[PDB]
Amino acid sequence: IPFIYQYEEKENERAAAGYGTFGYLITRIEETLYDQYGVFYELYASDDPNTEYWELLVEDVRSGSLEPEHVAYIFEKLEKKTFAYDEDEKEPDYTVHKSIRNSVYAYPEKGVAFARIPYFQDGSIMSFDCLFAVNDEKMRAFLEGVRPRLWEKS
Amino acid sequence: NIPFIYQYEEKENERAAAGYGTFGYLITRIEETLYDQYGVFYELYASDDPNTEYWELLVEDVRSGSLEPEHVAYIFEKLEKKTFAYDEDEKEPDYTVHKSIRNSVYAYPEKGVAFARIPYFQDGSIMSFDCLFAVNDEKMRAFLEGVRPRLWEKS
Amino acid sequence: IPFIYQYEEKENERAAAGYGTFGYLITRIEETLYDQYGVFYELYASDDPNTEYWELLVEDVRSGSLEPEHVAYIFEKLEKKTFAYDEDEKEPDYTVHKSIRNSVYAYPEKGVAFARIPYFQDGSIMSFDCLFAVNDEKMRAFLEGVRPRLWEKS
Amino acid sequence: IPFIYQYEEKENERAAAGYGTFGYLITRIEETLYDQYGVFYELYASDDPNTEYWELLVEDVRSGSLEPEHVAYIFEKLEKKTFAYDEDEKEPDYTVHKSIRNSVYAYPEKGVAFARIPYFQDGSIMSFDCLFAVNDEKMRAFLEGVRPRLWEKSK
Amino acid sequence: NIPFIYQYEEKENERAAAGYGTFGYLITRIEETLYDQYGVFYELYASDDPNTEYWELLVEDVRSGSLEPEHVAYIFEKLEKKTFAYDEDEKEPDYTVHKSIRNSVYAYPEKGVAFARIPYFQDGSIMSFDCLFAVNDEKMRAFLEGVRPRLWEKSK
Amino acid sequence: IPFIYQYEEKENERAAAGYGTFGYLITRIEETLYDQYGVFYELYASDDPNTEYWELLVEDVRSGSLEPEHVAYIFEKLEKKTFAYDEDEKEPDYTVHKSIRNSVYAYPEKGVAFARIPYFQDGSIMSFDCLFAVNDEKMRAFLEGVRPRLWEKSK
Amino acid sequence: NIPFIYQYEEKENERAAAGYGTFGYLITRIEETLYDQYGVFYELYASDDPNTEYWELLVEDVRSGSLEPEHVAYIFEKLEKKTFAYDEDEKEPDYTVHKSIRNSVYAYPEKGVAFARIPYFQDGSIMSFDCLFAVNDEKMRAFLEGVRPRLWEKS
Amino acid sequence: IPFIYQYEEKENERAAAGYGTFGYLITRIEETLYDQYGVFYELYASDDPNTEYWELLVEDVRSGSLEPEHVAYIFEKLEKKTFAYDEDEKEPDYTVHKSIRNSVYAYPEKGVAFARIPYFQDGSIMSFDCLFAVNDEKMRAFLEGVRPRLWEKS
Amino acid sequence: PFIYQYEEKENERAAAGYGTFGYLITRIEETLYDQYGVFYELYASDDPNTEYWELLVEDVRSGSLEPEHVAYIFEKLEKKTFAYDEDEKEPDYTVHKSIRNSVYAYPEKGVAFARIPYFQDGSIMSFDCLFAVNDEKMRAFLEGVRPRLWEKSK
Amino acid sequence: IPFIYQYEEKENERAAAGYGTFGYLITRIEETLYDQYGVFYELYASDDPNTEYWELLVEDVRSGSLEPEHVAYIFEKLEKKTFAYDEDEKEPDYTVHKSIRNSVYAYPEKGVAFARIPYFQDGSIMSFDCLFAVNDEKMRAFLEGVRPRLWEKS
Amino acid sequence: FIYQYEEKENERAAAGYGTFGYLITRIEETLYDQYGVFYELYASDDPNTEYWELLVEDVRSGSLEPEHVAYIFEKLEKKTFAYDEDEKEPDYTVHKSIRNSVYAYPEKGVAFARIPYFQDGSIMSFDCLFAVNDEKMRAFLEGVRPRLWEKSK
Amino acid sequence: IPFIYQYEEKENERAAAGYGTFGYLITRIEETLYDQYGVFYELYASDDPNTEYWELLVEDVRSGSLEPEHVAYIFEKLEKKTFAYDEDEKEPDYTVHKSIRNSVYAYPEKGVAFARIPYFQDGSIMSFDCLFAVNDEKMRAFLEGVRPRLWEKS
Repeated sequence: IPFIYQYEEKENERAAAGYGTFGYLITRIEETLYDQYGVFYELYASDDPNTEYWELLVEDVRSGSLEPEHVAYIFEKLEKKTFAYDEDEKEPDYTVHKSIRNSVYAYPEKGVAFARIPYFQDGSIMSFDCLFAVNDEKMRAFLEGVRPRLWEKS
Repeated sequence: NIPFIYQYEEKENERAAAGYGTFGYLITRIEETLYDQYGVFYELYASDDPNTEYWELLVEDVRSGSLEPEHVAYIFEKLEKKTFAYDEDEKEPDYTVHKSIRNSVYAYPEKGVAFARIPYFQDGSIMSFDCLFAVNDEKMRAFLEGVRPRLWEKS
Repeated sequence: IPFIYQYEEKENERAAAGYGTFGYLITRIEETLYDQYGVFYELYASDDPNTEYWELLVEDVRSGSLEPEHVAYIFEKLEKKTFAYDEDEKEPDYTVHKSIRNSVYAYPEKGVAFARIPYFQDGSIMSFDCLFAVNDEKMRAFLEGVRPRLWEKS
Repeated sequence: IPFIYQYEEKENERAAAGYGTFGYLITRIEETLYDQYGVFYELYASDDPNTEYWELLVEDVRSGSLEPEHVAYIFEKLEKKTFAYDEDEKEPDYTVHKSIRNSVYAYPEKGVAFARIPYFQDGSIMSFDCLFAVNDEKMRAFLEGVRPRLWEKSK
Repeated sequence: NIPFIYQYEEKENERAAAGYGTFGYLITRIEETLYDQYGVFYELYASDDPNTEYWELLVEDVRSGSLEPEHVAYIFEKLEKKTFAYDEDEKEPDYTVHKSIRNSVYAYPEKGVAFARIPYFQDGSIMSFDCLFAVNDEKMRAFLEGVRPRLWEKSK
Repeated sequence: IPFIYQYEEKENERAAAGYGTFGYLITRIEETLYDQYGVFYELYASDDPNTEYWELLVEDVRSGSLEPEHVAYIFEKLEKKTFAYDEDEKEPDYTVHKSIRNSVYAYPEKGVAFARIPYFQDGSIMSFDCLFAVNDEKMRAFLEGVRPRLWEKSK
Repeated sequence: NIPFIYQYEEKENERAAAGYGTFGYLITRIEETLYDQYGVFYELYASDDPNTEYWELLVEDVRSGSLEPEHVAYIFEKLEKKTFAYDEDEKEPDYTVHKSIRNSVYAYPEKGVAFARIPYFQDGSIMSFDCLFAVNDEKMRAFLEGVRPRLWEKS
Repeated sequence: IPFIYQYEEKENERAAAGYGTFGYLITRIEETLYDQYGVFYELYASDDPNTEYWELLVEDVRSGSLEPEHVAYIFEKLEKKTFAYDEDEKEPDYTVHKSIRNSVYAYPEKGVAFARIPYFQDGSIMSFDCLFAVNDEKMRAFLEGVRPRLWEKS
Repeated sequence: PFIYQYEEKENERAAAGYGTFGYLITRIEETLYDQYGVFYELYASDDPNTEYWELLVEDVRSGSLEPEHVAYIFEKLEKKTFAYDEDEKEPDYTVHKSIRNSVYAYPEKGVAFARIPYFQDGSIMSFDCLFAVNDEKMRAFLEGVRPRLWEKSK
Repeated sequence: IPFIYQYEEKENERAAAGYGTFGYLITRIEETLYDQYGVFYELYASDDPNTEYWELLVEDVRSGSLEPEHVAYIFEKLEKKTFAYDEDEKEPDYTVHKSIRNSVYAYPEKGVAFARIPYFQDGSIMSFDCLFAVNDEKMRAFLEGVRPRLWEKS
Repeated sequence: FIYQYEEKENERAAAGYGTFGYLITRIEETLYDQYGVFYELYASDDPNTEYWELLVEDVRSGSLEPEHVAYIFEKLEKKTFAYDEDEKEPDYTVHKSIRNSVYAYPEKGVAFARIPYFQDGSIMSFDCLFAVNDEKMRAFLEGVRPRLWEKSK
Repeated sequence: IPFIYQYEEKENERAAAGYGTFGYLITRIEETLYDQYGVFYELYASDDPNTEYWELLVEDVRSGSLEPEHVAYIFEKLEKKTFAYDEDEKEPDYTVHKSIRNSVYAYPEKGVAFARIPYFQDGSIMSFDCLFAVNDEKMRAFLEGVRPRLWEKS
């Protein structure tokens, strides 16, 4: 019945750790997706653990494919463009494309969107891999369509 | 009278427990919300649950549209609200889309138990506390006793 | 002769980190023990690495023994009760008892008190194992009794 | 559907952690190059994992080349010169050149700029390798020239 | 005349060195208090002593009730003021309950040496700066000379 | 074309972590070296990975040589003296000298100043190995003289 | 016709695989022993079973004196013929002496299956193969189906 | 001019380690494939570190596909059939299939043969992954056809 | 048919280590019969349990007449030993009979112990074997371990 | 002064282990190159730890280059062909080329020969990297042209 | 019983015990012939280090205390040195080899032998300890720690 | 009092494994050194854990220094020459010299000989670093001069 801890918290201490940044960014990404397309997008994965559709996004931006449509940049002074030169790679590639990290990339055809949101920690720049969809059935179309898109490339 | 080197009297602002502000806010609000929906008082039985089996079963039931799981509420407004089962690691393919487990307050009402995967940002990466709630101890004991046969049912 | 560093101390910046939380809890534990048991309890192990008599406490709370007495809860909105179910157990235990973490237990006859103080750091919630006692010889009697109690119960 | 969390995000609490310094530094780098070269460079790499063209940069500055031009120093009281003494190296090179870390170097004809931004983390001093460029074709030519320049260096 | 990217002149509050404020407040008062007990000015000779032998011998002496290690003070009030030496893993335990090594200032007044295992909190757990004090260099060396003589004398 | 994050960052957010102490300390170490030696000194390594000439310093202070000279102590209440005992070594060294950490040591003839700045990561007492010099040829002459000095120590 | 460096030609002994002789002798003799006891042909299906569930079912059945499993024979003469279930770690001290699992062949003649945990010497400590047998796969499929219902009643 | 070690050794210690076992098995598999299909086969991969086309053979024999054909069993007293029950997967997969290990399987029209040869070492029984083919032309098509079926199956 | 068609000679049928193990176990059983008149049999071949093995070394160290020293396994290996553990602050100078390379027996309890030395790796390790007259003598002995552990503790 | 070990090591026991096989293969390889190139080749690396000139060889055979010439196969029943497929690699390659393992290759103008001698250890199949050269100048010339060759493909 | 192969007497041989038995028998035989008393094994691979260090230092300091009895292997090292590159203060004393040698403290009734063996090629050493009677062994172990204290002074 | 082990070893069974080849190599190296320098060399380090003077041997051989003199080669078909190429080192040496491994060298004035005997174990070529000398005083002088040489070269 008695409680050792009787400290009265200030309301600011009830704030979550970092949810303000994530919230403002998610709100503005959804808002801008609507600004361009007029649709109500929604978050579906916070730190996406799946790589196949993300490597597919990378390939589609590199090849200058039609519908992988850059929407906006997350942070202004982080990288706006990037290259694909890996010194380890046996045969180098020199494609200079727009940045995957720090950019919002929407497939409006498949009603889906992707985000690679930077954040600073441990003396390095790290990436939140977020996934967006205006409605469930379109997301369900994209996830179904991932393996077909691979089969054509294969 | 033996003396003390550290003669500074620490302040009340400096007695604040690290992390308990947000955790207490969220647990109290989950308690209040569960009371508003199911007119009963739930209380914490686990803070971060090392066990996974019944947690797995909650996910499996929400995936298979099972009746007993019920989605009480969402924890964070701008965080995830749905999720998918697609695991590229697994050879077997499933593409089912359901509501989220993380950021979701759930309740088995007949069984008298409640589940929550409270998200939190630590070192950037998103992690979750698996919190388990119950009304009375007999309800929780019945749930734990029935969890292990449900595995037989699935298998 | 001279010194390179020449910055004053407001003494606001002279305060130790973590002692404020530890001091409030330790003092309120000692106070709460006085209100219930009118005698003075003192810290003897801040983070007791000895797991044997802590194991014995948990089994006594499982068994329903009246020897351990639940004096108070440490945090209001942390676990007030727990269970002994673990997947890995070949023979499962379903006993639901009061929590060990977030609780203070005092053996009144032996003059010894246990406090498993929760703390949120990094990955999860973790627990300080603090051990209190009224006088030195009661502590000695408890420790010598530990190992007999260990092999009597088995 | 209501939400469990209801706290009000403040405008000071909406800030990103550590971006204000990285952005400030990057902005001041881009402002410095324009005040000296009349053209707009942009960030094409933040923390650069690639090493080969960075080692060609340090080789150029060590070798008294005029190809990289020192533009500015990032921090005033950090290292402003350096040397190349490794005890494990059997034959020591004692060359004293200008700093690579804490310095911004530029290849004006190639259109590519280099920056090694220092920072303090868990004690030790580390560095972000930043890479700048006027335009994409400037970058593609630089990347295409890295391995050829290495072939000449080995010849 | 080379430009500088970083142009931010800091207020005085943020040139502060983290941790030195607590350490300095502690060291000053340890030296101050060690004057009132033994009337001698004291000085730091090891800030985080990495050697273990003579610190281990301090525990044996306090465990034995030896008259020479004398308890100057406790560092933090609400931390441990006593401790014990039971080891579950040790095949034959020792149940001695003495005064806490951590959180205490102990001084060998004749040898002109003082020991301080200062507590501090890092990553949750409680950790201890082992700080070594002395009055002058010749006494310190004399004590340092005495470690191995004092070490195997006890074995007898 | 547009930007998602649009916080009007306040000027305080432009500060860099750890620089305030480094800038103040490096500036004052420089000021001190001019006052007692009449020459301007500058940083050549902020955290020196090298160990050989740093080890030579401690033997010069341990042997009371003219070669080093104790300019000042960096922190008031940290070690102003130290000792060289190591339990693991069979043959002991009981020499008590002055502190390497918390001290500024200058070779006034060679124009090279050493500083081992202590810092608290809160976790422990760690040290930055800074190296100062007046000019590049004085530095080059020191780096070359290290190994002949080491060969003389061998005899 | 191109050359080959290895013109050496193998003794017929070197054709022999390492370890198969002992494993084959045992499998042959275990089969023959199952053939003489139950008059039917029993054959191998698992050579080192990675599945623990139906093997720990076997242990408890033997421990509980259950009539369901029968003990066909012993692998080795001077190895263990009996055993106990005492685990110092367990707070529940079990003092039951039953026939050994290792060095023993067990069989459920009802279900048309046979169990053999064959002991082998390697690197000092004794280790064991867990080999599974069955008359025909039609019999085995029912047993594999039957594992989960039996594991259920214990739950 | 001189040499320290002057020991003369004839053909008897010129033996390589383990090749005698590998040679006898490889020679007989090739010969047995010749008697069944009339076409000389040859080894192209010894211990195939790749996994995905070997999963195909696993699924084919289990799924009762007539793509594989059982050429022979390698060892007489090792397993001739196996099963797929595993604790991790909630799916029981009680399917009783012919053994992948200890069996030589060949896709005769595709000209590619498989063999998971077994060996006893480290106590545990382990398996080589030898891959046989007749001509380099068919082999190239097989590798290029392996990536389709992974995307086709899903 | 079967790829492998080499017929084993009988020498290849043998098992590594069992020949020595069987010889030693047989002769231990023979030696115990010809001293105590009762047939002993193996109940554990490499006992992982340690509680009653520790009690045996102390009974031998205490000069206790409870355990009876029956035989030595290897002629020229150790026949005496000491417990000097430099790690401990208390050096023990007690010279007791060797646990390793010896066969002990509790005739009343009907249980025997053997620490059989084997030369493998570099160092010398040991098999710890348990023997017993019958099942009930074993069960009674096994249950007496926890009582005797309580006495030595107090 | 005496000697404890009075056993004169027996003649059969004096030979070393592995040199008989290694000596056979090197002697046969050297002889093989003498007929094929009319010059004496000699060993310069017995277990070559270097990777750069070995990774260039496999690319040379892969590319169909005319510089490297196949001399002989080491073991008859091991691989005589292989493929460069790595399912891990994002850049797929399905080339079927001659085997580097089990083969002796030579750069006859450059005066350097390579041999990847296969051996069986602890189950898996492994390789000895052996390098031959006609004279030191040839070796110094090959070594000085390795790194320029590496930057040529990029 | 499943396994019915009857092992030959040669098959019953225990690996390693032949060499260990030969070496132990010869060491004890030499000890008897030189000092007239029967020595016997008290440690076969002594995990302890202190008194072994005492032997090494007694030979390094050329004390007349330990007597060199024998060399175990003819072609292995008969001499050795104490240079350790990692030790800052280097001792260049060249003493006789501890490994490959049998040394005895004849009054103290104790013998030491560091027998070399080759495993994975690399040469390692079995430390073996011998004594005439248990009481002499007790006395030696008793004096071990005071010997360290004396070296400390 | 009894002994369980009742098998009497034969003389072949007494063999210390490895001492035969090691003894042949040491005896032959000693004899060759006697024949070349008319003096008697003797082993002073069996498996030298020290690296400094061996690195100095490598330096002197690389620079053709007159002080080390090649005495013999250990194995006939092993490498007689070697190179000093390391990809890991940014600036590389291409020098081709006589092999340190498989060779016996000797500093004839210092009275100290070096040998690096190769051996084949578990699929790897490894090296016993053996040190030889005529008298202890010359060995002492060499060890004393080690560090001087070390910073003489630098």
